Amino acid sequence: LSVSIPQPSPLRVLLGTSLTIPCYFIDPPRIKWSRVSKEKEVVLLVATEGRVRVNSAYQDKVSLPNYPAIPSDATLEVQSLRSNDSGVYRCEVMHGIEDSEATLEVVVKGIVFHYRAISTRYTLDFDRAQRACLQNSAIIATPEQLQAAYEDGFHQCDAGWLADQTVRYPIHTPREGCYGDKDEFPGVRTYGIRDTNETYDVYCFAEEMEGEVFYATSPEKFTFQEAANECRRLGARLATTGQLYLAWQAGMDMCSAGWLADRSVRYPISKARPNCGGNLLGVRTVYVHANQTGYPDPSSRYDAICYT
Ligand SMILES: *[C@@H]1O[C@H](CO)[C@@H](O)[C@H](O)[C@H]1NC(C)=O
Ligand SMILES: *[C@@H]1O[C@H](CO)[C@@H](O)[C@H](O)[C@H]1NC(C)=O
Ligand SMILES: *[C@@H]1O[C@H](CO)[C@@H](O)[C@H](O)[C@H]1NC(C)=O
Repeated sequence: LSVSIPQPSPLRVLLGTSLTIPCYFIDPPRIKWSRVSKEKEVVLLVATEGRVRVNSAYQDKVSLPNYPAIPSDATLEVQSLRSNDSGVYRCEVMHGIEDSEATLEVVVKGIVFHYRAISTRYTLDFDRAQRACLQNSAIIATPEQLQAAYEDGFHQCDAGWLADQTVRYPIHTPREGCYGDKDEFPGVRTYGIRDTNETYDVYCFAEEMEGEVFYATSPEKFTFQEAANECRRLGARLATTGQLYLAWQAGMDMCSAGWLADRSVRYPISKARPNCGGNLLGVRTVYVHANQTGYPDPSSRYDAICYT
């Protein structure tokens, strides 16, 4: 029997959107969809004789849309794409003693990050929240993107605007003053549709980044103006928050503090990368505190985080 996935290998899809992997087989039967992510492989579903049995974790998430209406079409559909769903998907068709397989890499692009232009909380109406997202090399995040970010581990007890004019915030362990509409249950708390002129923070979605982000330093660091002038001296400019988080997502160790474009300094952190300046290999991390952001005096001395 023959199996084919007619799609170029680096299949790129956005965060929170859907995914369709075409898989067609010829049998001169049982279908299995699995996914290898780094070192872990997860069986997504197994179909046979018209019935599909789906992984419990991927319930209402993966499906075979054209099966069994077209019994020779093992096309897979994956909904609500979190950045975890990246990896190499395997479509394997087996009959009796024969079996064939095909693979396809999926790269879920984009990252959802918080923005608050100054240390003052909740200062952006809907329009100016969108403007802040635009000025930080991003768009205003859709609620699906924020849901995927929460499913990936994002948590911040700060209400922020979204694309659908709603104001939400994700939380895994409910805290005092952070329960919202989910009681003491985890989830993405929402305030519903709000008036276009209510002030909150913003949740932005940074999709892609064509240039590169790097640290420009000096023996005495830089004041903010010196950092901007150092970036401009190298034919570059101070990286925005979206560019910073896109570089940090791509694997660049941006944990060290440095001047960003908006006179702010962020310390990106996660459960996988909780340390800075090194790593503690004999220790695993379960919980990690929310991302920290300082709005230092313009005279403070840091590295420059330039983008080119
Ligand atoms: C920090 O922000 C990044 C990007 O917004 C996110 O992926 C990460 O989960 C955040 N960390 C925490 C602990 O919320
Ligand atoms: C990613 O997905 C795998 C398989 O579903 C799961 O075991 C793992 O905990 C997830 N990790 C993150 C960081 O989302
Ligand atoms: C916002 O707009 C509404 C209706 O357009 C108006 O009544 C209200 O005064 C405005 N400001 C605030 C803070 O709600």
